[PDB]
Amino acid sequence: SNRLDGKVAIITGGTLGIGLAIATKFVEEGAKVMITGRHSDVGEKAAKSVGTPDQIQFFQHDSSDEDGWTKLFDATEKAFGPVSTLVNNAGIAVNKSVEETTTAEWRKLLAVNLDGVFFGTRLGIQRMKNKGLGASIINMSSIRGFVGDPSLGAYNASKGAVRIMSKSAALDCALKDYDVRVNTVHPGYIKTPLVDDLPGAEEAMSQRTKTPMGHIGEPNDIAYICVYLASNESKFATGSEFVVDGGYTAQ
Amino acid sequence: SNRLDGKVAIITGGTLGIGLAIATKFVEEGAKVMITGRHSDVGEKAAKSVGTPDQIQFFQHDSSDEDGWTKLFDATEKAFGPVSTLVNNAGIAVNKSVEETTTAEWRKLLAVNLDGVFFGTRLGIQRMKNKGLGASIINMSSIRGFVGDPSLGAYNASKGAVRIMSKSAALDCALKDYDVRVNTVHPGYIKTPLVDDLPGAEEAMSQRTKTPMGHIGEPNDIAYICVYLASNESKFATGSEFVVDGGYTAQ
Amino acid sequence: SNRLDGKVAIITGGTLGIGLAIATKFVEEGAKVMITGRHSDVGEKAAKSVGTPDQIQFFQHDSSDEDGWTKLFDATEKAFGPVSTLVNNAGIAVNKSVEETTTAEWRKLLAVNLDGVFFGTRLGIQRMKNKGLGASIINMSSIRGFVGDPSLGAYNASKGAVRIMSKSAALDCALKDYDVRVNTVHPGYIKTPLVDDLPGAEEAMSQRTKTPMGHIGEPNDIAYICVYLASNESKFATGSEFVVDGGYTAQ
Amino acid sequence: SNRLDGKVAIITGGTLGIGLAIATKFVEEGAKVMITGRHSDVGEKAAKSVGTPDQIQFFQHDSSDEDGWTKLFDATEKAFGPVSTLVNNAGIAVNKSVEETTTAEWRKLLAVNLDGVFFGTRLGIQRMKNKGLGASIINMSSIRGFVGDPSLGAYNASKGAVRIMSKSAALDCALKDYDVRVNTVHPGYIKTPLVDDLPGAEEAMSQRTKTPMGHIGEPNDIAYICVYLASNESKFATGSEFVVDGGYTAQ
Ligand SMILES: NC(=O)c1ccc[n+]([C@@H]2O[C@H](COP(=O)([O-])OP(=O)(O)OC[C@H]3O[C@@H](n4cnc5c(N)ncnc54)[C@H](OP(=O)(O)O)[C@@H]3O)[C@@H](O)[C@H]2O)c1
Ligand SMILES: NC(=O)c1ccc[n+]([C@@H]2O[C@H](COP(=O)([O-])OP(=O)(O)OC[C@H]3O[C@@H](n4cnc5c(N)ncnc54)[C@H](OP(=O)(O)O)[C@@H]3O)[C@@H](O)[C@H]2O)c1
Ligand SMILES: NC(=O)c1ccc[n+]([C@@H]2O[C@H](COP(=O)([O-])OP(=O)(O)OC[C@H]3O[C@@H](n4cnc5c(N)ncnc54)[C@H](OP(=O)(O)O)[C@@H]3O)[C@@H](O)[C@H]2O)c1
Ligand SMILES: NC(=O)c1ccc[n+]([C@@H]2O[C@H](COP(=O)([O-])OP(=O)(O)OC[C@H]3O[C@@H](n4cnc5c(N)ncnc54)[C@H](OP(=O)(O)O)[C@@H]3O)[C@@H](O)[C@H]2O)c1
Ligand SMILES: [Mg+2]
Ligand SMILES: [Mg+2]
Ligand SMILES: [Mg+2]
Ligand SMILES: [Mg+2]
Ligand SMILES: [Mg+2]
Ligand SMILES: [Mg+2]
Repeated sequence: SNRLDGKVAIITGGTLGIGLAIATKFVEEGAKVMITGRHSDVGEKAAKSVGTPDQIQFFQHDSSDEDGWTKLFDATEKAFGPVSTLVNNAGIAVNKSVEETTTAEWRKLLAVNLDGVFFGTRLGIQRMKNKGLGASIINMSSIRGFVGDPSLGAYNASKGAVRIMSKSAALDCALKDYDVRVNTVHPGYIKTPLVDDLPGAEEAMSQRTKTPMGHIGEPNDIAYICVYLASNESKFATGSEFVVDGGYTAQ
Repeated sequence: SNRLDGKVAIITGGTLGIGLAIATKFVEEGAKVMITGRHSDVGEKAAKSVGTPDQIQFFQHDSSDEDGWTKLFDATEKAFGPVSTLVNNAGIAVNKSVEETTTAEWRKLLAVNLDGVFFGTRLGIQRMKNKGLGASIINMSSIRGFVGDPSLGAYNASKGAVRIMSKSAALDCALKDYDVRVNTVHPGYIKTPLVDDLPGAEEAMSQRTKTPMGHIGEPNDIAYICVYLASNESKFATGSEFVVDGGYTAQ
Repeated sequence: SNRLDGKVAIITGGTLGIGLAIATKFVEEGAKVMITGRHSDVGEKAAKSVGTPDQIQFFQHDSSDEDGWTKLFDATEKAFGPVSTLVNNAGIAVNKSVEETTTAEWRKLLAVNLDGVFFGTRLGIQRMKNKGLGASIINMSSIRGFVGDPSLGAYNASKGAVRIMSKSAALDCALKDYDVRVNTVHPGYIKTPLVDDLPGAEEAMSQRTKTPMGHIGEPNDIAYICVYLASNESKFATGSEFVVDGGYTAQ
Repeated sequence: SNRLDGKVAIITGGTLGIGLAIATKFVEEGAKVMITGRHSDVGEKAAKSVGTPDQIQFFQHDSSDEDGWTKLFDATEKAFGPVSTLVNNAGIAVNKSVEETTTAEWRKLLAVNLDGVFFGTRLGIQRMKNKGLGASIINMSSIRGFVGDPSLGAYNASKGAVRIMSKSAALDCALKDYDVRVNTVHPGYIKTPLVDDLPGAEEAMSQRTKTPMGHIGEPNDIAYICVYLASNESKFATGSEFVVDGGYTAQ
């Protein structure tokens, strides 16, 4: 009930769905949280639904916006003190095969899913290192960082990139004794607001040829592995992939 | 502080080192625990050091002993009620290359590390399935289930076997709606009693070409990932590998 | 057309199906070959169908028979000179889940698929090392060395074991400059005699949720990757997995 | 000696080192080849060193140049007929950690290593599909598509991206019966011109803690696996990773 005592976390894309569940459990475990999203209506409502401004605040930011990343860390420091924990969770999908992906679609997806995670990881190392915070960078990296989907070409590229870039950062932080860990989390199919707006999506995802458990997960499934990775319980885990997917990748 | 409320766990090789830390944290999170080991002096002392017989007991058992597995589950049921959780942690190593492994060494190691995990996993599914327990089988499966060591030939064989056999069991339990999950845990180098009896072992393991963090882990590092996997927090995780290795396999 | 010039190969389970195709292409690329199998009627016919006794011979041997392995290498040396190449291809399956596998089934499958590959790999290193042969041990290791099948529990165990044991042997041979490489080959579904005797098997295997190419492979698909790995073309490849599966593991 | 009979191949970065060896072996196996590079002095010399214009030509092209990709395929078609084979081999490295990578460095590396491979793969599918060519796209994807290097942050990102994007493309081509395969090749350390210009690089790469064989590979090591993947010998291989690394990733 205080597994994140003293932690100060930034969670990108934290105003709905998976990111909001992470933020909710982080606050319940004692962390101070800054959540981001592009829309202030959603974000301010989300923060107030979780706790007081002494526990959680919202910062408007598109994770592809490099300059905004500096302002986000500045604001979080001023509200809560030194940032210890970063969850790079914001991401988008293009439902196109590699063959049918336009270059504009390619660049837009990579700006959020890859450039954004790079900007956050790079800045996080610079701001977290050598502060004795037990710092942890958690990069959201999908079953699509492991297995292809014929209709998710650019998404697959971005998730494979985050999977292995995170190992580079993990190693550099470990070898330099920075007291920063970097790991990736790989959700299978999760019942999100988006999933609920796509007719038939959940049923298709629950077929046993896709998810062997025969149903999809919920946002708290991803929140709990993120609590583990943000806490000092996982102080020896770095450079590794944590898969929570109902068996999807085991077959 | 009650993340394992109501759980009933068997932990093989639970009387020292990693297994004892798992048992200790399991009891602290509300589980009832039966620990095993071959030696009753060690085992009875270990159980009493953790809690009362209402919380934790010892059962003398070599995990290669197929008939003893039945007696172990029987005893645990009689002490604590239906078993929900099994940690197959007992294991041995032969420090021989494949080239230099005698067949007697091969069969002895496989009897503990592979037959034993098979016996426990098979029996666990039979006894746990369809009871609404949120059941979880946690198979200890090493960095040596991922990367070879020239001087651990039979050990590598056994850990690779446990890694993939566990996925078969995970899938069968998921597809049949048994309410049993099966996952593997892959420690890097951990400061155990054995490590402390080998002069120079810890220093060699801490070299950056081996463990990038520059130091080895502690038994509680493995206990905490086991708490996560035994708890209902991980109810969507099955068929997956959880690596806690200080960066060993990331490079 | 002489990619295996001067090589001397043992291929276990070489009298039908995949093993026979490997032997056929090996002979066509200039290797001398000893094929094994349990039945002399099949084996003598198979050898004569491929070439003369100066090119290929049959040796009756169950790969679980440890003492027979010595006799097999002796016979191959006497026929053809020093063995350079070993393909551990003999294997069996039990169509049982982990839950439903009897211990007799478990031990029988491991005797062929795991003990047998260990016996051949161990002996191969001892006999091949330090002879300047460009020696290569090719261990047949399945898509089931990567992904679980709920009805192939013991098979999954054996293939995971061969996958990682082979890396141990690869590393030891490389670090000791033995001039022996060890790699694994991982077929997807292949149209074998066995497949043709199971009604409906090929159609089930060709479903896109199983093999994305929509059809299964043929024995020559596995023969060609084995030629590459046995030849000096692959002199820098060791400790690695070579997957030929129509896309099975990519999704 | 005619394993690529009738094939028409584009090899990016084909004027030196690994790419030139691929082109050389491709021509020796009967393929017609268009090699690319940025510098015409190098490229025209390279082509003429391998064969006549009826066998091999050079096309000046930076693989980050999207519009040039169309012109490259057009020119290759006019010289040799329909393209069957694409090797995306051009790539660059920044020797910076994630922490120390400037955004300009990030974008420059991704433009070549990731955008370029995407442009070539996308165009290759569009131009190769449904032509009965036995088409094959071979994406060069490094040991750094598997394991991190603390000083290769952007490179790791790009190689992880190519690793998994290639599986998406493989699956789409297989499920749509396009007669196009897509696979990745993962060299370890190879003695290239670049390696020879870095004092001490080869010795560092040959340390057993890096390459267990105790020496690095040569360009023909990568050419031979590319011949296999471009030939119809590998007609059942798609969506998979082919590692040729002297044991680097096995430990
Ligand atoms: N027509 C179709 O076929 C189709 C298919 C799929 C989806 N959709 C549309 O997609 C909508 C949802 O898309 P969404 O991306 O907004 O999903 P979302 O579920 O809102 O995204 C999850 C979280 O990430 C945040 N986020 C998204 N992009 C971000 C960025 N660049 N930087 C930082 N945080 C970011 C979101 O807040 P913010 O959104 O406030 O930034 C939210 O907090 C649906 O409501 C629907 O209209 C349409
Ligand atoms: N001379 C050398 O070079 C060398 C090198 C390494 C180790 N050693 C010896 O190895 C000893 C430790 O070996 P160990 O295997 O007993 O280690 P351990 O550290 O005692 O094993 C960890 C846990 O597993 C249990 N366990 C071990 N084998 C088991 C089995 N078959 N079934 C169930 N539980 C099992 C152990 O209890 P139980 O042990 O009570 O069963 C303990 O609870 C050292 O004290 C030392 O004497 C010698
Ligand atoms: N009733 C059913 O539901 C069912 C289902 C599946 C299969 N089956 C039966 O299985 C038969 C085929 O089984 P099989 O294992 O003989 O397949 P196989 O296709 O003959 O095996 C492939 C190759 O491996 C060899 N081999 C097999 N076991 C070996 C061992 N222990 N050591 C060395 N080489 C070995 C085989 O020769 P040798 O066989 O001569 O040793 C052959 O050269 C079918 O003909 C059918 O009767 C029945
Ligand atoms: N000072 C230092 O510390 C340091 C360190 C490392 C390297 N270097 C410099 O790096 C030079 C080599 O770099 P390099 O990238 O030219 O290596 P390279 O060895 O020439 O590259 C391999 C192949 O890829 C081609 N290629 C490179 N970039 C390409 C692109 N964007 N599109 C298509 N093909 C491409 C190359 O031809 P083209 O090059 O003709 O395009 C060649 O065919 C050295 O000669 C040295 O001057 C300096
Ligand atoms: Mg939104
Ligand atoms: Mg799969
Ligand atoms: Mg002991
Ligand atoms: Mg037979
Ligand atoms: Mg150059
Ligand atoms: Mg490694």
